[PDB]
Amino acid sequence: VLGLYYMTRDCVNAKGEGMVLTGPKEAERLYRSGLASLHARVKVRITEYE
Amino acid sequence: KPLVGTGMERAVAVDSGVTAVAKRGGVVQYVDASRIVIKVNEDEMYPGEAGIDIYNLTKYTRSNQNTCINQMPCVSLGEPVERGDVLADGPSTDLGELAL
Amino acid sequence: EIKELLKLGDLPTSGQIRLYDGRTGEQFERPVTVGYMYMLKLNHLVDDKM
Amino acid sequence: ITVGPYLRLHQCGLPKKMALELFKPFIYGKLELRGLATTIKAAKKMVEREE
Amino acid sequence: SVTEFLKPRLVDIEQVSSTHAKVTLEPLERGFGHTLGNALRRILLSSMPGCAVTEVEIDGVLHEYSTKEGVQEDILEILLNLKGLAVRVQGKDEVILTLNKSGIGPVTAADITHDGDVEIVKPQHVICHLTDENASISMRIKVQRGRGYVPASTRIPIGRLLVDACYSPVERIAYNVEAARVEQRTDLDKLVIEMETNGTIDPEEAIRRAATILAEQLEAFVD
Amino acid sequence: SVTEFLKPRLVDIEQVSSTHAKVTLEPLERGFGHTLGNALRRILLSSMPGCAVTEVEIDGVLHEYSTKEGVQEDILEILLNLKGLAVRVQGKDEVILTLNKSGIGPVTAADITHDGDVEIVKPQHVICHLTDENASISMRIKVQRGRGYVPASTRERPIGRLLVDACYSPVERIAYNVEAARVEQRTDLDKLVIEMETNGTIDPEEAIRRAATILAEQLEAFVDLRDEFDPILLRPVDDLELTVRSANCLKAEAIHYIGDLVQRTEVELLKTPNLGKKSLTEIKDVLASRGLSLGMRLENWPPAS
Repeated sequence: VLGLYYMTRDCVNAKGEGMVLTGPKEAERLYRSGLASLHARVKVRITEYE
Repeated sequence: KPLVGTGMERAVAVDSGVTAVAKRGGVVQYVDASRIVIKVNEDEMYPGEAGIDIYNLTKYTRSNQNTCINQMPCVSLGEPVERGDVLADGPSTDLGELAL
Repeated sequence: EIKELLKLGDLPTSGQIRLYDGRTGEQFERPVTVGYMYMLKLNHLVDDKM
Repeated sequence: ITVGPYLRLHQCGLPKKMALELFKPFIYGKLELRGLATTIKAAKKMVEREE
Repeated sequence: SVTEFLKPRLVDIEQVSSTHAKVTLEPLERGFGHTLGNALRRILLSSMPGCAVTEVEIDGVLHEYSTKEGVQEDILEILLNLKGLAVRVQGKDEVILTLNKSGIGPVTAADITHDGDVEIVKPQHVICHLTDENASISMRIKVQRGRGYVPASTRIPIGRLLVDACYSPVERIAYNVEAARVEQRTDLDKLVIEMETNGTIDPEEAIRRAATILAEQLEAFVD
Repeated sequence: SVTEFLKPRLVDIEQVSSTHAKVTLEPLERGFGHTLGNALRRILLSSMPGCAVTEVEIDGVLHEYSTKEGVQEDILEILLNLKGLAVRVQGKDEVILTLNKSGIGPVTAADITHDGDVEIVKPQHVICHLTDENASISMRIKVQRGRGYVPASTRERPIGRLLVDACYSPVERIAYNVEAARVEQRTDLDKLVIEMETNGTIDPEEAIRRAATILAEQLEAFVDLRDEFDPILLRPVDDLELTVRSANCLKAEAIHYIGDLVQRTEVELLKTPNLGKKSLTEIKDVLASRGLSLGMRLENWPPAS
């Protein structure tokens, strides 16, 4: 619970804030490279099924 | 030794009786891993006696809980001692302090 | 007094430092409380239980 | 009991020293089945030696 | 006996797709799974040569937050579509392509003017959509060669839109370490690597190139 | 060019002390400093070889839970002291050292009898103390080369040989830093500084080279990526001293080995022609003479031959 809560919070001015991503894989690449923060607020293209 | 304590370690170590405590003051005449011989001071001796005290230490003895009881000296050859000083440490004791 | 004694030894006053992951070398995101504690081994041994 | 963080939900972690005693007749039958032991005493001795 | 170490004897490759694979290696010495996995993951993520779209220019667009009439998507969606375009360039390290289209329908990568040096990995990649019949789109796309990922904000004429450059062909790379045993030794490592590329190269080739780069980095000390 | 990396080289070694050193690698590309540093730290802390004490024989002692007259320390404390003896061996993987001492005073590592291929890096290492003038100690110490940690319980011996847990690793700790490198005409290159703390028995440069060699050997697999029955059952049937008619009956059934015979049941043999109850009883008797029986089940027979 602590880990899932920590990874899904947002910060006002975090590293990498305000960039538009092509999907979750680009977000993971940016996080693992140290280019973006886990809490940075971005816009991501998401595909969902119903 | 705990390295963060309360000040009650020495009292517990000494009052338990697991250590060897000098009955009279003097000089360490003989030291070994199993026995200690103290040459008693002249003014603490009784008339007509040889002024030496002998302490035979407990080595690797079984306890009621199937553990080890072992005593080790903590004095060197030729050093002064006083009445009440710790001559040998018992189990869970470090220089006369409780060490659990 | 604890903070004064930490200062005497040239240590951080908060009692927290930075750590690195051994498996990857990456720094953990937050300072961690690191110090010394007195630990005891109790008489409940798994050799006597199995 | 200790914690296994790597396990799947349907799995548990069993010591093999316990499992050797728990499954002894199964091991005897399996040893006799594939020709490693010809009699029951041979399999019993083989398990006792823990080959 | 003190200078010899275990080597992988089983190397299992599972081909999920043409651009997605799993590679399993075992047995390994204790702790070497994390070493090799982390080194390979860092090299694949951060340092990998490739060609990518760097910036674009549209005649009817002068700013990122501008309006283009006749196209269904907006400007940032067009930039996102361009960022996911996979190409191979063998002539030089900087090329410029021109895209002109008109009519009604999906404008894809197959509508880009042909070039001998340039190649399109996926012509079906959709760039935009044209809704009105009397609507025309004209743009110029610059492709360059580099390594890794370069954000567009780190590089901050008229009408020139900057696009994040994705030089590395790797889309995703992950690894896991599991238990393994030889008959006598029980605390051994087993390395599983799952990776997906963009289609420019096969994942096995990417692993081989990363390993080659790391091995060449050590040639001054290896005996 | 883009596909042209600058290869690091070993620049300088700073010997701060006999057991503390610094090694500098330069130049490094963007991101390679940490990639090399973490792998090198793991390999250096894990896989370096060294020598350690494994066995001790003292003339007067029988086990370790005892004492020696005229000696200040217990046998366990002496073994613990010997566990921290740093020795460098130049020509072989095993050696036996001899220690003889007498008189009041400390017995240290400088009292070990000199050997040509053995070097003591810390002669002041205290082993024990003799508290009596008419006291002497003599012991034999076994040293051998290895890597890792091998407890004495995992690995008969005569009474009086004492086993010692072996810690072969000569490296105490590793640290590393990545700094900016002032190269001639670039400002995007790094420098890797590795701080090494050992026991003084291994040279830093050869440690770095050994770690790099191990890493390259492990990499070469990724560089080229690509995908008992019991003996008696194997003996022939004629090894059994069966009668002529029994042998003929078994041959008519195409039975050539004991494994073939023992899998057949009594009913099948009885139903076979020309085989009465007497011959079946004889077959059972000769099988029982070797502790075998009819009706056994086997998997994967014939035995692939």
